[PDB]
Amino acid sequence: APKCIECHINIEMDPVLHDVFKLQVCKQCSKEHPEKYALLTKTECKEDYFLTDPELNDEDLFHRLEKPNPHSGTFARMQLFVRCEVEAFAFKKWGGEEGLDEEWQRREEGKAHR
Amino acid sequence: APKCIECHINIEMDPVLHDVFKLQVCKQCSKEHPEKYALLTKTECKEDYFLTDPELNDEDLFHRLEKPNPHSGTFARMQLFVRCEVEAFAFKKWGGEEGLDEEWQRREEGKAHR
DNA sequence: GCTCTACGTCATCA
DNA sequence: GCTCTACGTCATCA
Ligand SMILES: [Zn+2]
Ligand SMILES: [Zn+2]
Repeated sequence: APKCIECHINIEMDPVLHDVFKLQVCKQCSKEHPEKYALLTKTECKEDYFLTDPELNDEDLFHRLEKPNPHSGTFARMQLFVRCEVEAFAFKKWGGEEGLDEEWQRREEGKAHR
Repeated sequence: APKCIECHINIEMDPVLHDVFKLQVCKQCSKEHPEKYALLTKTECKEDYFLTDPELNDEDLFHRLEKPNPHSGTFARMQLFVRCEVEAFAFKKWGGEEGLDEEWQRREEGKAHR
């Protein structure tokens, strides 16, 4: 009777988190902890975490869910990533939340003087 | 008995020009007219004619000969292109020889000031 | 006189 | 709050 790792109560896991992201997390807990379980588009991963296309395109590094592009079925598929994996990678790359914020400040300056 | 299109005499065609570039040209005529038949590396194509990697990577646009990279067999293969095909594409792209030199003149400032 | 592309950005088009 | 890549550069690393 395997239980959700957040609540330890539910036995029915969120189908995407479980099947695509290998996380034994129920839907309710996923909505309760978006800090860990929210899905981010490829574009949002680049904005929020400063990850690059080669990193996000690496099939071996992140699990990901693809959907039809909401703008047209003929455009490139939308790619969804789970915040806990992307963040963990980004913390490693930039040095914790501190390093990430520092990079953000640096980026903000290049924005100001341009 | 088919003849070289430059001399109208030789029947033995240069093996590369014939087999890879589909040009019925003898080796001797090829050295007598480098303006048309000299082989240019991918890097030289970019320097000389300002073609881009997507143009030069298009399997459908240019014939090409590949060789082992002379720096190391483990590096990416050297790619050779025949001057008459690359020049002809470039004259379309930039508008003849004189559009090409205009672009040459233009770029000479971008690195002169920089 | 060798080739690939990320770099740090972004528009555009898809 | 969509994605891919050309931008023209070029330095590295292959
Ligand atoms: Zn739960
Ligand atoms: Zn000849």
